[PDB]
Amino acid sequence: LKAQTKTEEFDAIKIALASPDMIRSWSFGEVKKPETINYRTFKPERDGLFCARIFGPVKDYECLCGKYKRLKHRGVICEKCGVEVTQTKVRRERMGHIELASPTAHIWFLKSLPSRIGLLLDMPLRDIERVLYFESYVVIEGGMTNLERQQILTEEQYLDALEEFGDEFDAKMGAEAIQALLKSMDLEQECEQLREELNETNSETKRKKLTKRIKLLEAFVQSGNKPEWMILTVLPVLPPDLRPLVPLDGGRFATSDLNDLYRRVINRNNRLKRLLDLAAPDIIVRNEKRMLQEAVDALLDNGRRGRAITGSNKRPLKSLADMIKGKQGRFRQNLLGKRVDYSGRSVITVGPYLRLHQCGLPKKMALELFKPFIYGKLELRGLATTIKAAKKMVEREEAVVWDILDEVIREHPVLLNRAPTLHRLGIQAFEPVLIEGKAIQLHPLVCAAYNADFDGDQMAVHVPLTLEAQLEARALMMSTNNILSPANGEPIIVPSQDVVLGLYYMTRDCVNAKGEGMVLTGPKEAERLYRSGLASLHARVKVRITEYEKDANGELVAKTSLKDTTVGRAILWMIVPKGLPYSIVNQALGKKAISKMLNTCYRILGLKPTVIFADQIMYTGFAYAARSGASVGIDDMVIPEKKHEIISEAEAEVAEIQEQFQSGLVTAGERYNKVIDIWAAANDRVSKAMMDNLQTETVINRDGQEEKQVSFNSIYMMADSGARGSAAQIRQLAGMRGLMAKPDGSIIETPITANFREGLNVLQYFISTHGARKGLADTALKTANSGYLTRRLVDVAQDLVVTEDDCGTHEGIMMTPVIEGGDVKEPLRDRVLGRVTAEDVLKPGTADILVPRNTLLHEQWCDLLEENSVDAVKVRSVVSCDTDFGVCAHCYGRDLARGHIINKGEAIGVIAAQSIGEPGTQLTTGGLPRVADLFEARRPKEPAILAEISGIVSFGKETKGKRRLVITPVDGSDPYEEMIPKWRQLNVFEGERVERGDVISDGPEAPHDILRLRGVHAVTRYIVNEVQDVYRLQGVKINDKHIEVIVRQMLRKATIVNAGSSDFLEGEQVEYSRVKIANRELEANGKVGATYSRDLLGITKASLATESFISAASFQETTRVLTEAAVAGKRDELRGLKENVIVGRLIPAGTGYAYHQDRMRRRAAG
Amino acid sequence: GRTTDPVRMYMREMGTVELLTREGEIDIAKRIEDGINQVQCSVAEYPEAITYLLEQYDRVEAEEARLSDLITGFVDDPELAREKFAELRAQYVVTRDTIKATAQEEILKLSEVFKQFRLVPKQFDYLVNSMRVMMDRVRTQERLIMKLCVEQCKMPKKNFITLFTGNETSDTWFNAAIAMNKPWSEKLHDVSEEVHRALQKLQQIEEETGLTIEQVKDINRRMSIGEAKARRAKKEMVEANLRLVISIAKKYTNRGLQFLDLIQEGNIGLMKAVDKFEYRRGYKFSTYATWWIRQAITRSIADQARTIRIPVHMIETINKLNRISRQMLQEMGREPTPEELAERMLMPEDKIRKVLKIAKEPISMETPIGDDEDSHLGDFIEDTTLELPLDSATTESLRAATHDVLAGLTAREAKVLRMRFGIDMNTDYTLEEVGKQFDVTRERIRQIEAKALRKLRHPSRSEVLRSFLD
Ligand SMILES: [Mg+2]
Ligand SMILES: [Zn+2]
Ligand SMILES: [Zn+2]
Repeated sequence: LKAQTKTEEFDAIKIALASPDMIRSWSFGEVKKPETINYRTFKPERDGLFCARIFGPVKDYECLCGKYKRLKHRGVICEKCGVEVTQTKVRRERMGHIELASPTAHIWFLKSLPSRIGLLLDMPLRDIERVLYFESYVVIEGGMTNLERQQILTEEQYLDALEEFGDEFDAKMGAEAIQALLKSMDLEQECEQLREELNETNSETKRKKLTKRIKLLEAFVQSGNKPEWMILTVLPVLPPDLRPLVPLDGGRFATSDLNDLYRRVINRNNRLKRLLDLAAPDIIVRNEKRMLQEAVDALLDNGRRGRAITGSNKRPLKSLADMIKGKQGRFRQNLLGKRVDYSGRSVITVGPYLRLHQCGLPKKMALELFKPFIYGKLELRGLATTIKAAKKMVEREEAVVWDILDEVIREHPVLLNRAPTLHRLGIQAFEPVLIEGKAIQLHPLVCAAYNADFDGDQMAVHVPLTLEAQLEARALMMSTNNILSPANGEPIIVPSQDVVLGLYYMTRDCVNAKGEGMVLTGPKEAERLYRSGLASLHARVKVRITEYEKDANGELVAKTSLKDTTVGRAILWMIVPKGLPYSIVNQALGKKAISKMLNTCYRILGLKPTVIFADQIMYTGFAYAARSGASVGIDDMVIPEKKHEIISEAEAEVAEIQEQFQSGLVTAGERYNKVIDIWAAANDRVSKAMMDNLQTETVINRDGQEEKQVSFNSIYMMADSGARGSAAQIRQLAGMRGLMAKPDGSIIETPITANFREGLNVLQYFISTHGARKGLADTALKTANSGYLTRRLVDVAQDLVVTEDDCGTHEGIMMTPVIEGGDVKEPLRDRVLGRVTAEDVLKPGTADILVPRNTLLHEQWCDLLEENSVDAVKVRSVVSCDTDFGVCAHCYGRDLARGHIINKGEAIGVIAAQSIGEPGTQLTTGGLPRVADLFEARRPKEPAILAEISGIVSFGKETKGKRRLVITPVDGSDPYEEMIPKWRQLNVFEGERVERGDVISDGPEAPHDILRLRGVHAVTRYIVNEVQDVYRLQGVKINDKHIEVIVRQMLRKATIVNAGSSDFLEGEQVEYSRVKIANRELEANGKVGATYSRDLLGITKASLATESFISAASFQETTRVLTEAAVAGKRDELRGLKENVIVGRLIPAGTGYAYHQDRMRRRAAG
Repeated sequence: GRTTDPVRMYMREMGTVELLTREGEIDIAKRIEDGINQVQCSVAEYPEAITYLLEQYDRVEAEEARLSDLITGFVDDPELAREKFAELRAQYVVTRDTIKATAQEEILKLSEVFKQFRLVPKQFDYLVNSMRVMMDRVRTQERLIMKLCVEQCKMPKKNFITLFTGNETSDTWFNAAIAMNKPWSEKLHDVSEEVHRALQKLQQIEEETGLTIEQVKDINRRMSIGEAKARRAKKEMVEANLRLVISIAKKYTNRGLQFLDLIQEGNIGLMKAVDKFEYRRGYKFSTYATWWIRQAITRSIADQARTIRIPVHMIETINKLNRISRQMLQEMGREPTPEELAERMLMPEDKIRKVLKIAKEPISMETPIGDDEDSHLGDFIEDTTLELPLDSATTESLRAATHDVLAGLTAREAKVLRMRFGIDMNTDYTLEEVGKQFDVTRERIRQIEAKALRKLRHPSRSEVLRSFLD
């Protein structure tokens, strides 16, 4: 089979240095003139930056001179001026060149931080530049006379040396010299000699640099790049249409900055050739050569010499490097953003009538959006003669088009998105419902996922054009298909505010009301009793209900009974589907409980019933909340009657301590602490006063004299249910609010005595203002911090995707309840839920296996483990996964919007980063910067030192800067002595045995240590526990998984100890290494296998290392990455997400996983 | 020492050379005179240089050339030129037959007359080039005969120059030195076929050039020396006047070209100044070079300093329009009307709007617009050259319509209609062309077309197509 020649579907990409002949290969002509256009007839001057001959025809399929204007004549080169008549797009394609008179250095390889020409020649930068500017002479191929090869001389020195040695000695200067250097260089010889020298002398300083350099050399050799190519003989010119001269309004022209530069280069070059043909003196031609160097440099990358300015404008002209790099930090267009067709946006409204699987869309919007579909469908039925007439029809908006639109809309989903996109739920699919208006209607239950208020937030809409996109949206991005946050299995469809106030008001009981103590047959006549006004919504009543339990095998049991409940609960029970027990609705129904209802319902009945259930809950919530007549008046907020008294007493305390300071019984600062303490305590008192009052004060009579229950007051119900408001804010409404603190952070000792129900005076408000401003500023800052964090996270994970099914390793981490301090800051059941057991676990007695081997632990398994007393479960994690270059689904967990085990091919790194990043706005050393420090693995300010090795220790030597510590193992030797500064108070006992990783001092410790001394599981445990300590303290739920994948990406690199294949100290992928040692344990060398040591790299550091260079060019410094890759001739095979996103082909994950797989195996095979 | 930014590494590098004394200028100029006149004399001593000039003038009177392309004029009109050339030919035709000792006295004078001709720089260059290339021709044989003996046949060069000097043509050295019984003698036989056969051109040079291999080297060598002297002096002078160059270029700064560009073009100007200067006119070299350098600067600026090149007269025309603006600005109290400067200026005066337009420099497409954001000018420039898809779907749809409708007519009417227009075929065809292709010709086809158009005219044929005209 003939392989191929012409266009195929390409794989990978290659990058390297450019040959003069290769540069010419791209070039379809040499631009010989600085001229652009004729100045009258705007036609291009021949052989110029803009040209028809070299590049392409001005107008489609037409010659410049105008001889052949017909679409027939195509492959024809015109006799007058050769122009092959072809599409003008080719002028966007065909490149060019310029033959430079004097050699020129490529500024990217001169000025890159590790200067390439510099370290390749083992020559310093300042020397090379000094040579390039003709400031001094440099030797080349010195031979045996007096002098080195790389040695540098001066005018007089060169003269004297030449006088002594005429031949067998060589020196040049300028660019020609550096080129001569690079060309005369023999890499192989250097390889041999350097290997020898490496082998001879023993010093660290010597063989370190030695091995680094030989590695560099042989790499550059294997690349295929020859050093000469660092010096440009020929300069390629970019196609004219990529740097357009295109005109504007008012007969004004606008052109890019590349034209100014290129024109300069051409000018100075031609002038150099001219000065050569005139036999000018040395100084002149030298000045010209230097100027040419500067011009070319400014063209390539501007700002590394002089920062040349554009014509008549101060602002420095944008060079090719800036063209590539882009702006906004690192953003390459596939990053910052890209405009997209078939889209729209607008202000959003409520639409409670909507089912949760749909949403409202404006008529006009849907018309303009689906316009092509509308055309094709209009003429498919025959209502329109041709596409033209169809346009005329929809343009006139004839009455017949609306129905056709209703046709094309029906099963066709649309994508909705908000501005602050964090987690995947930031974009969700809905079924369009045509609505009269300009506003988008969005289902209330989803308002939590978007974090969208109704205060003028806008949403954007995208149309899933291709069939695959329709099915992707419907089976993945669909609202109903994600009911559960990917961070934790808890439902994100949880009812929000009005609805929960409705369900709260419904089920609740006042002491006495209509129909108190009566009995009813079923919920039907309970509701019938209520609506007729005979019975009150809340009253204690016994009613017969039929509840189901599916506890049989796949089968619903039915039982009936007389339940003691309320009218409202009875009415609400009608909604509750099937196998849910009545108990769930027999409570007060707070936001938490109303959530657990949906949860249990989902883990029992499945998806569909949970969906319809949730919908019904929303509808009834709204309806009964409406009927409730809940409102808020000025008298709804009740101030304690004892407030003024507390104020006065706490105010007596301040004058007590004041008198004490007057008499000197107490110091100033101690006084300050005292007064601040008494005021704080006062605030606590008033708070717990108004709380009790506003809470239980309702005093009502049933058949007797008195009794008292929880208040029916509005603001209380609101705060208690969880609809909105909280004890903190309610506290500020009735009782006094806090004490404020000046910007310094010094807390003022005169708190705000008044509240919002009362008036605040001038001072109090002024003092509050700072708190407000710092609030908005801090929050607006932490949004950005969160963004940056998520960015670093996705950059470090990304391409991690579920690939293999099961790696099959018994390995895993021990899962215990968190048990911090006092009782259980988080249970065992949550930590082990949805995960998979590494190995079977026992009962108190054994040979009875509850959970066999590796099995998904769902609610039933976890409750079965809860029945038994088992406190200990070993669980498989993504950090310990044996699979290389990915995670096996059997290792990850079940967690997803769906309860089933994680799918094959879903990209977990991304979702992990998103899950860690979404709550980051809700975070307050501690705090969010603490999290950032953790993932960066930064060594703290005042750390602690763990014991290096177990065994008895003692204090060695004396005081100079350190007092040495001598460790003494039981069997093995004791060379180990660590130098610990003695001015730091120690911990370790001079006479006691210390296990490795014990406390030899206090303070936090760097996780590098924990990894090295205490182990891998130990360090991952430290990271996860500390970060979870940060989040959980704020009330944020994040499963250990995501953190664990981030951790796995942190430790991806490790440094070898032993040898037998690769280099000694190389940091490398533990995937590569483990795959190579597992392969070397058998066959190959019998066992040569090399030991490594796991390394801990920070997230921002581990993000630096990526195989694909196109990926690195995205988020890193572009200028360096391109060069540093181009020298080694690095070949990017794609294989990752980011790269395939840039190149614009199907993502090697998700749906595309069936593609890249069926490809990847076809590659490197038969 | 090196601060980078070549403005410095230049400014300092030139500052080394000390300014010339008023006498030193005359010294250098004298050195120039010495060099040049040396090469001129060396040219006059070459027979081929004379015979060539004659052969050229024979083509001048034969109307194959003009008197301007040969001479720039003598030390002195076509008549005077004819008689002067006659004088040349006269001295040539005498010196030629006197070769039989006494000839020399005339060969000297033959130079003098030939030295009266001031050649066009091009012609002189042709001559000198011919001489040097001739020297290449000599070197070919010299190195051939040398390498064929010394390198190949193993002979010392020490003994190789003995019988060489003074002859290097006849067989005195070739056939009489191989019998010498030297260690290198009998070795000279192996290559004897290659050395003697290539000698053909060696003795040929003494025929064409009219000089033995002896003189041929001497003359043009003296020439080379003269050239060297000349360039040495001239270069020296330029290197002395660089300071003047910079001082001049400082005036032209913001005209739209870089500083170093200005001083470089100015340097070129100074080079030309040294090339064309004569100290014998008593004109100070400073004020003479000033004009030349200024000329190079200006002339260069006008030419290459624009994104859009404009003719010289146009540029000056623009400046003239600025001058009026200046006075008439404050004079009129606001500014002169767009048509004021029009009658103020010579030419048709409506050209203002035109001239005022093309003059303006194009705004940088990278000019950032508001918000400081990545929004930059060019990002907002829309493509008007693309076609809308809404029309592109119609262009594809019309091809179906005309196809079905053409399926409607008779096969021959369809052929005639598809032919008379470019429908699904290369170009289109003339009515007579359609005639020759159908075997039925002229008015005939023209009729069939009409009725065809007539059949597609009234509705139910038309109703599909009629919807295509908006
Ligand atoms: Mg908002
Ligand atoms: Zn043409
Ligand atoms: Zn695994």
